Amino acid sequence: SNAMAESLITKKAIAGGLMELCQHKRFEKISIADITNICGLNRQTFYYHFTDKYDLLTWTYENDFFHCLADGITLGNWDKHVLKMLESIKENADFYKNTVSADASILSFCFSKLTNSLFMDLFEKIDTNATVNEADRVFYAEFFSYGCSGVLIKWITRGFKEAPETIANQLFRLAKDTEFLANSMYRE
Amino acid sequence: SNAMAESLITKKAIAGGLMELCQHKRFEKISIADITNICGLNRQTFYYHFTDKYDLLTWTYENDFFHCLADGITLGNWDKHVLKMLESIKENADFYKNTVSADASILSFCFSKLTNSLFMDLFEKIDTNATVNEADRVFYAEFFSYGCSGVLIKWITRGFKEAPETIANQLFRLAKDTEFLANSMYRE
Repeated sequence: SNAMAESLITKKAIAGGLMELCQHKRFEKISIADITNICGLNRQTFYYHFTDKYDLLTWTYENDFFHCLADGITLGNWDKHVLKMLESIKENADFYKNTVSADASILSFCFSKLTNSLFMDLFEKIDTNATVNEADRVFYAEFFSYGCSGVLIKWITRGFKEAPETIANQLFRLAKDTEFLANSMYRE
Repeated sequence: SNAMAESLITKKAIAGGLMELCQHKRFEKISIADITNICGLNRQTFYYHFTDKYDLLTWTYENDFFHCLADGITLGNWDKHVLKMLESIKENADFYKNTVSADASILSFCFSKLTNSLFMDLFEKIDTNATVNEADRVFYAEFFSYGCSGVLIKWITRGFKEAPETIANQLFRLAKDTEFLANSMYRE
């Protein structure tokens, strides 16, 4: 049969292959054949799971430990989950620095979606009074999401210079500052 | 001789060729041969001016009417120059929507550099008292730059739905809000 070849296990092995190749080879130069070769699979197996290497990369980001951790973020585990999330990206420094340098828009889009939702969910915990209309919640959630991605991409692009805890505090600062803006529109 | 082939005129004609092709063909599918063909030039002429099509695209953004307008932005012409800048991008909707959809990180990087500098220059006009240290000026200039790019890329990606004047007001809002944050760090 084709049970194992069509399994989630194989699909995860393919993402793992990509991450391994990115340690020796620029993402732009990576081909499907390279991926199936290092994974010990055939081409038909690859195209069962993914349409192309950008679909695979998108899936890899979405199913990475950073993203799994981020979905379950509450206010109670925020400090711990964000820090853990950044450390996980750094543990895979080569893969991230490679793929982001090739096309940062893919990770940026993914991380912005997540931080946007995070902030909209946050409004619902702290604004039961609906003092902030939907237009302004959306505006500031997006602003927050742009900042989070800007900080993340920059950190990765420049080679993970700052400590993860330092980046974690910057992301919090953006959260603290955005909430403050969202509740200070009629300041004048 | 090769005077005209090596001129700024030819270089501008090449960027113009790219923008024309982007109206009929996805940027990913555009090759050098397509560019030299529509420009009526040869390959050796292209590589005199550019290393590749991404170098050309980067140059095209940098030398576009939006960027020329933006360099000369003061506070006195801000309202007028920003609006004009956005209208110019919309006048070239097909080219921008095409290339940004292919790789938004190129335009994002370009526009973030510009808005960052704009904001740092702004600090020098309004903070002679140096109440804001360099670390915090940089932090908020970057935050501002991330927002400006996020707004621009989104507007382009979604097909230029909002009026240019509406986007112009959002960018101003980000400027007004960032300055306010930069002067409200010890709020508690």
